[PDB]
Amino acid sequence: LGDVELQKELNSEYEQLVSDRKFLREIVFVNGDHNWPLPVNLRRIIQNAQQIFHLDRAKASDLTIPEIIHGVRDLCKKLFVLRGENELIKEAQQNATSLFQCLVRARLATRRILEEFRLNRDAFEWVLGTIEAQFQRSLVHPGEMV
Amino acid sequence: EDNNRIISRLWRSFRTVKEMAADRGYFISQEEMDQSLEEFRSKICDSMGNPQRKLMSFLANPTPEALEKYSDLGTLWVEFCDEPSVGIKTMRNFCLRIQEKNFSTGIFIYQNNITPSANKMIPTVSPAIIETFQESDLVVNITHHELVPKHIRLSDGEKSQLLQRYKLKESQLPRIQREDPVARYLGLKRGQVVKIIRRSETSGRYASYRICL
Amino acid sequence: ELAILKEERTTTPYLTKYERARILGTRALQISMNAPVLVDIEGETDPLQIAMKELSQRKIPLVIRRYLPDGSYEDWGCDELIVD
Amino acid sequence: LIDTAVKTAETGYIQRRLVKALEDIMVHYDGTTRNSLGDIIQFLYGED
Amino acid sequence: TPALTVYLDREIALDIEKAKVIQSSIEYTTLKNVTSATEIYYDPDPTSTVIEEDFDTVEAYFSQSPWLLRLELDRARMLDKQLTMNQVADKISEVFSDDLFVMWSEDNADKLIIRCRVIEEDQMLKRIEAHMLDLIALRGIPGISKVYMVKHKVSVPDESGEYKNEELWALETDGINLAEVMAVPGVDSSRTYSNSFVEILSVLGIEATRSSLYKEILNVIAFDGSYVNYRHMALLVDVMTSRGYLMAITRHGINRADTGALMRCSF
Repeated sequence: LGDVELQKELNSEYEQLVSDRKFLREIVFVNGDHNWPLPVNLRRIIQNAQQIFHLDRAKASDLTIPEIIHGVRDLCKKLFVLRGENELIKEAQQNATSLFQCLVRARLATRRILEEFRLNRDAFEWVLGTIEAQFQRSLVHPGEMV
Repeated sequence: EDNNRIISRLWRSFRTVKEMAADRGYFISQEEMDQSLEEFRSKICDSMGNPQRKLMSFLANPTPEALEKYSDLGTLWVEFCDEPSVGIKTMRNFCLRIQEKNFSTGIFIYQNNITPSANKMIPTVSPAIIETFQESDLVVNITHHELVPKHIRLSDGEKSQLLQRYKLKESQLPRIQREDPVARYLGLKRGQVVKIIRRSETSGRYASYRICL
Repeated sequence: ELAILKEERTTTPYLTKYERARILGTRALQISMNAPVLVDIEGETDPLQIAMKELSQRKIPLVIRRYLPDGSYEDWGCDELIVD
Repeated sequence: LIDTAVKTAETGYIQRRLVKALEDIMVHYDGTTRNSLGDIIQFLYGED
Repeated sequence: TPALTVYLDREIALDIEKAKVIQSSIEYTTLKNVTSATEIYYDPDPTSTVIEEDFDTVEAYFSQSPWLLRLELDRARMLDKQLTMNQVADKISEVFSDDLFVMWSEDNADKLIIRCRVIEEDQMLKRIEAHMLDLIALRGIPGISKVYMVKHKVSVPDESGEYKNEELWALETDGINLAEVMAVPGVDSSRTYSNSFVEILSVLGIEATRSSLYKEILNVIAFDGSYVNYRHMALLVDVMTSRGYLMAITRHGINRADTGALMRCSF
């Protein structure tokens, strides 16, 4: 409580979420439909993490706030569809995963990670690794006669 | 009465032409773009209410940003033709006017039709470029439609960078015909590429490229 | 000329299902024609099984030549591509 | 019975023309979707 | 079944009376649509008439060829369509200038009558009568034979931000003329849609055709409850639009490609 420096991150988090909601509601999904086909189902991944590490408990969590905000933001740069450093590729890579990044950020929000899913340090790092691994596995394979 | 619908459609066509000029990179003053219909009737109609097309012509220059991006952008001359049927007589004075005042591009709005004989006088006036539009087709600015995403012409440097990234010959990109409504609106010439950023229900945002024949 | 240098390789670092199937079959075929096998063979003596065992230990001595649309290509060894 | 017997050949012809239109379209290693001429049909398959 | 979906501006869409005004201006009405009967008399005296029925009509009104063209308008269809004798005669004036004297009876009369005279011609009047019924346009947009008043349930966010339903009036037509209907005041010119994508290509360009093509295919598949993932229908419409024009999936489209002869001859 009172920490203005930690409040600057959480403000930037909420500002990011406001951009997404405004972008998606006014440009992408005008009619308000919010259920859509998307890759790697985060709801199932989280409830598996709750089982492996027995994430019942009121045992206060040792998972600090800067680990959450920086963890999620760093994840969205490792969802490689196209590799290469060319400026056009990075724009294309960012465009390809725009909708999916919004989906992740909408779930791995600070309050939900701590109040609802109740992840600890061991489980949260595992969740990030699994999302990263399963997204790669969901890319179409070159050679596919689509 | 019926005179009001003539003025109204013509006034709407005028706002569309200004929008067209703005999107191509030319500078249009923020007072002329927002000019209301009432001010327009006062300046253009006679005492009998009939409009004088020759008072509507105007000249525009590129913005500094557009000149930075496209170094081939010169002066644009927009003209509304007072003669409903454009014959051999009208076209000669128009081509002469463009050359004498050395405009880079001229936009020719006609009223009813253009005879096929007069249509051959259009590519004989190069390196100046003449484009024609029927007044009906400009009453609505089609780029404001939901189904038409924003087209942005790529510069020559951006185009070359694009072809190398995909290791493409020019003839391998998807195409858009020259007489397509959005290509004509931008005054696209052969070899130029538009970039098209488009809504997508699976990824949110997607950039499509097309090259103009 | 056409070959792309190792530091500038851009295609995906995961073995695709199509590359996997071709590698297993080709290596299986070579073993049935009595090519030297690079792993210990215990109880599993089928040609396909031995080839699948070599794959799991990253010991298949083959290189994928992945052709790109313009005709250029990146050579990737099966020793360095990550298999799920 | 007439409908099932008649319209089965209508849709059978539909599927034949669709396959020949699309048979040569392949995903390449740069992510583009191209036909046998190397024409780009989509810059990225399915836009995702 | 060519059809337009004509969304209206918001202020008009929630007021049924204003929407009806838009309806009558779009709908095509010819002279033939409102005419019940035509007649050809021999009326030799230009200042009088042998017809006892039009006696009091023409005698009080007045205070060239002997052949008279007398056409009768149906009161019911004229009343429903909201057309006056004056405005019907106005449209006739512009196209028939000084070759025809037009005289109309009053709306209070028992029969609604319009008299015409020219100022060998027995057949010329039959040819002119054919020419009249086939070309005189009283109002409206050509090609729009019927206009339906359709209610749309569109989901729009509240001021509170919660998604709520909202009923709005729109129009749908039989027949198409996308360019002309877009320009009509009252019509939301940024959203009008047509189920003929051939016409869309001429009016809106190739990228709009892509979305319209997808919408029409999806509607067909989704109708019997089926669902096909987006990427498959998306793939088909990109093939159909890559050349910049619509390539049909027939021999006339497919085999006009620069593909090899062995491949093309197998179809």
